[PDB]
Amino acid sequence: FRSKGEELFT
Amino acid sequence: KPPSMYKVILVNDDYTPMEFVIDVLQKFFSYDVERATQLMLAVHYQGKAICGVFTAEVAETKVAMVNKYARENEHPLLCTLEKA
Ligand SMILES: [Cl-]
Repeated sequence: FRSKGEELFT
Repeated sequence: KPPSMYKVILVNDDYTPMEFVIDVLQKFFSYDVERATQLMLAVHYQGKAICGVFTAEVAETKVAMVNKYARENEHPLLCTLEKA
């Protein structure tokens, strides 16, 4: 999948 | 004659946002954010992962709903059935 630059916290 | 059970599988793709998949997992599989995120990453890194295992009818409803929700939000996210 694609990250939107956000941090997952996981 | 016990019923056959079906695995609900999420398949990875390069265009669905991670945020979205996480949402799917909470909304349609009652995962909390933390577990959902780890599961999304299991899919992301391994290419596929089991979201749950259900009686056939339950499973096929999850799958249909997940896919419909995905298309309606214009993502290619694919959910599929596998016989356990
Ligand atoms: Cl029976």
